[PDB]
Amino acid sequence: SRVCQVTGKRPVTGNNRSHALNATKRRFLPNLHSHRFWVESEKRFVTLRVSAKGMRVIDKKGIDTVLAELRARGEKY
Amino acid sequence: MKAKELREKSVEELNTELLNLLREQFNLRMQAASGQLQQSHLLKQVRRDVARVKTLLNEKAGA
Amino acid sequence: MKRTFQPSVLKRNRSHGFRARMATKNGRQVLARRRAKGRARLTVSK
Amino acid sequence: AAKIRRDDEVIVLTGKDKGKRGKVKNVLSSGKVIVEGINLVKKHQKPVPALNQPGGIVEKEAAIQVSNVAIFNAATGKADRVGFRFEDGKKVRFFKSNSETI
Amino acid sequence: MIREERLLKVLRAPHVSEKASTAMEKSNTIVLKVAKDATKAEIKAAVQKLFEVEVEVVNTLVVKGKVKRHGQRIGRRSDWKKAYVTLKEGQNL
RNA sequence: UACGGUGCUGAAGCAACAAAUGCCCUGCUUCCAGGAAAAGCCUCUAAGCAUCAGGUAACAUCAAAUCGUACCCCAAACCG
RNA sequence: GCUCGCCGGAAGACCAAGGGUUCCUGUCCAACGUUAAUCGGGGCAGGGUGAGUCGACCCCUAAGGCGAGGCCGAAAGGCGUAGUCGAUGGGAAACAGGUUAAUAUUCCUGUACUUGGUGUUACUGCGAAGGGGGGACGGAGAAGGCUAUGUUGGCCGGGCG
RNA sequence: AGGACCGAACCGACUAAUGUUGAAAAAUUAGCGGAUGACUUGUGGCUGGGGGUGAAAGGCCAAUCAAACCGGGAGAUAGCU
RNA sequence: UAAGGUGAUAUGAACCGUUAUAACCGGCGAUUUCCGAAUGGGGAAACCCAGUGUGUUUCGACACACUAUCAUUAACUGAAUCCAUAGGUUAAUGAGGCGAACCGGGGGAACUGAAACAUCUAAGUACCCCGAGGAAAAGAAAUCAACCGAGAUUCCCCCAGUAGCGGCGAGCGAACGGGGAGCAGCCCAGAGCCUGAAUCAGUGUGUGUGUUAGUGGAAGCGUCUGGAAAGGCGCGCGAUACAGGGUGACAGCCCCGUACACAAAAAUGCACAUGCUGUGAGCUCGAUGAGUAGGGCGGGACACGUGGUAUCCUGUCUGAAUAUGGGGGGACCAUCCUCCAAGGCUAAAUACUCCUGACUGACCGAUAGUGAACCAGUACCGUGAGGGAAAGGCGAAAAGAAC
Repeated sequence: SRVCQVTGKRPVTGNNRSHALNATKRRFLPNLHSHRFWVESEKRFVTLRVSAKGMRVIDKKGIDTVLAELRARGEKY
Repeated sequence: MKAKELREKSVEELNTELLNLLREQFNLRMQAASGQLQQSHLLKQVRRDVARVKTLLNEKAGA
Repeated sequence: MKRTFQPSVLKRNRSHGFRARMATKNGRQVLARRRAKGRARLTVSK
Repeated sequence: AAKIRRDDEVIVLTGKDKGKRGKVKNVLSSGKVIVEGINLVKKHQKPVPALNQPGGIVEKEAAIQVSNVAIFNAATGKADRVGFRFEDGKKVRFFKSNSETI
Repeated sequence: MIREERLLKVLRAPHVSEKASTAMEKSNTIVLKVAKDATKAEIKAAVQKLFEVEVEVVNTLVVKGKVKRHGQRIGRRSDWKKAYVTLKEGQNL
């Protein structure tokens, strides 16, 4: 699923429109991509999929916030 | 079972009658199947009578 | 002479019989529709 | 409740014999009863004595509505009414025409 | 323990037919009914001390089918298990 | 003996040659386009354990459960 | 029953499947049978089907499926490891005399035989899920051997016009 | 030896006849076309609808196809009969 | 409840019960096969087979339980790896599956109308995926309103077919505010002072008010007609009661009933005391909501077609303030006014049904009513999803034609 693993942010329905009359569905997609992080309290590295500007939040919050989004859905690292 | 019939005529035959508990029933089952003298009440003697005590004695759990 | 069907009893149980339908979403939905119609047969595999 | 039972005489108020009386010979389910001698009708069948019976075949009285029997009064030759319960005695039939109740 | 006296749950009924009244007349062979598992693991060690007789050999067959009773719907006979038991005298090795 | 079946008795029972599609045989031979695997079995060791279990020799011994079995059959018992 | 005639690699015959009492006995003729019908591959009630060894199960596996953990996919669904199933393939023991209206490599009667367990004495390292060996598997071609079989002879039983 | 010729099994249809309320929504006869091969066949599996499969015909996909079969939308819609 | 009873087709036969376990009914229980989500493991559903542990030898493993997977609460073991941890083992609990309709999230038409047809409409409907509750949703003002005021939410009636929007066409169509049904509020952003304090549950009990196996309940006869009456005739009778079930002709008085009368072992709806134990007060000072708002680019949701498009939401870039600060007030600026987003929870007016119960039936009477009155989603048909019948009524009594 192209859904944000650290925020639950999902794709959204929406159209493409022009000067012309015929219009179509588009549906917009989240930009998440892999980055390796350090889990200092476990002396180990983990690979996580994060969006642009999303790490600028985690890098000001500490990883124990993301390890609590994961644990809220019982998911392991 | 109320205390007037509780464990009477039952525990004192729990092992010592066991060598005739199924044989005496089988003997009568084989006879009640023959239709002799047209007797059908025997099906109320080989059944509806011989589980009535030991199945009220059941309280040990397990084996 | 013949007309497009086998006497094969395995092919009559393997893919539309009880265990084969009970292993599928849409097959378990047929078990419900047979119950809604009220048939005495849950499967005609035999 | 059961108003008639096996011991009291019945007048049989139906247009079946238009006189003759009897008693209940057997009590049945679903609102029926059998009354002695009321309907001893012969059936059109062979008796098959087989030199094993002297012999013949025998009539047996057949089931009728319990609502059709009615108790006999034995005082004017008419039917009577029963009723139930009294201030003395258990589950008693009251007998609506008699000043004595058990 | 090895074998319990609970195991004497063997045999269901006698049976009566001309096959036994003719073709088992010159043998000490008898016909019996048994239930679904046919007691095949315990019947021989049980029946030798249950019916006042010593057993030579035991067998059991299944009486199957006959689903017809009426011209409208179905009335099934249902399957039943019939045992042939022969009683012993002497030895034969 | 109700012969209502159910036994008793009993002859010859061998040579000649030829002969399969079956048996030797998935043989052998031959060419090519080069042609299932595993387990039983034989055997080597790992494990584990010990006057146990196993093995070698002699001898006793408990079980063979689980399913099917009638009748049809190139056929008015299958299929149309 | 006798005779005549037809087929004879089939119009003979052995057997699984799959169907479903059709096999046995009786009485029911109402329905059935592309005709009577006294008959039954008809209706109906009852009878008959026995396994250490058969073919199957266990063991092993192809194509392929199923598939914890793991993974892709809004989702339905799919992928796939550890494992696990599976035949049209590979693996332990079976043959046939007796016969009843109808039963039988199953009972009866003989003979053959394999796998798993229990245990003693004497002496004593046994053993896998692993390793090896084997299992083991292209399609034709060409001699030889052999046997139920073929066809006479002899023998016993009968025939001799 | 044989993508040779004969030919039964098997596979397949050049002609003439029969059959299409026929025994039968593909079967029959008489002469046959092939017949160790790009063969054919028993058995199972894998592939599905705007997709499969096809020495590839709007052919085949269970009598069905310029989108099959079943159900739902559905009492479709019809300046017309 | 009941002298009856061993169910129907059912005859026949053997037995039972009436003080001492009758059958039957209502409540309270006992045991609870195999397959199925199916789950120790497998498979061609009702079959075949493991591991582990406790008891036991009578010394062939007999007897009896537990054991999918993930998550949670937590141990045992543990590789690379040192301690650790992946992996593995186990226990305890939860989830799974099925169910009528409404509901929340994801996916989502065509025909139809626009008298064509492509925006619009049909319609977020039909249908498919998932989840969940008694409702979901919504909620205790970043509400509006308009300088005057109201004061959580929702549903019904109005506002108004007006103001709006619109291939300006078909259509779509409010707000503010008014009339009702219905009105509970709380928790985190920590933790000291104070305490177990309305309220809910688990487990136990009692009372009241309903539901219930149940129990009593009036009178019509005589006679004629007829095979048979309740008709007719004669003389009546009960009237709190003439509702109608019917029963063997036109029954208030035959029975079943009606009007009315009666009662609670125990279970159970509701409301409430209360025992235990868990849960929840009172009070105060701090903390104090950020990739969040705002602004662009692309769009959604708004009656509203993007226009001047605010609001609410946002895929994506940019991006703060932090309370002389932030939001909205229909682009926007200025002033003024009023709320304070970026955490969560919740009473019932409303939506809804397979089911359960009552209440009403100028609905039907066998080519009527559902496919259905005849052991009919049964026969019957199809490979399967799926489609699906034909067929009533002798009598009071089988007395169903003996001889």
